[PDB]
Amino acid sequence: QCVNLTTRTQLPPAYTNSFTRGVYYPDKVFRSSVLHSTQDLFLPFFSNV
Amino acid sequence: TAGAAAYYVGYLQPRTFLLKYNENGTITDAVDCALDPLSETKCTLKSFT
Amino acid sequence: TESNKKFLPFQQFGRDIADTTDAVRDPQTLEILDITPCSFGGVSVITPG
Ligand SMILES: *[C@@H]1O[C@H](CO)[C@@H](O)[C@H](O)[C@H]1NC(C)=O
Repeated sequence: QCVNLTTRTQLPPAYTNSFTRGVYYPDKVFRSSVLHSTQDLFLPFFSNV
Repeated sequence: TAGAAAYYVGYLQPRTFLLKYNENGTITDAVDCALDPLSETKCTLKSFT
Repeated sequence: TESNKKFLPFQQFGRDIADTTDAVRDPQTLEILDITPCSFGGVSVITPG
């Protein structure tokens, strides 16, 4: 049984530089293939996270 | 009450990356083509050097 | 043939440069099998007139 206690006063959020984060795997195995271009939704490097 | 905690949030964008697979099938390094002229040059040649 | 490729728990196949399948994992037994093409080559007939 939830009770109402939340407070919602404003606060200035902080930022930081997200670098080289947010890359995930494909389905199959690619072995020692130095390159494989892939187009998808990612997190651009050095972004304001 | 729930003590203290923090977390980071970022929003994805549609990007095309270039992935390097290690001998053991691991994505050790990646390159983002739209980050800067050098990275886009790296993407165009399909090489990291 | 028997092969030593570190397949991830969710990874099944292994792709070549030319999109051809090379390594698989037997559904019955989780051992990793490596596929190779059967021996082939050119034939050249040396003939006097
Ligand atoms: C793959 O894993 C083995 C496990 O010992 C390790 O020795 C080897 O260096 C790894 N390969 C690479 C390219 O790091």
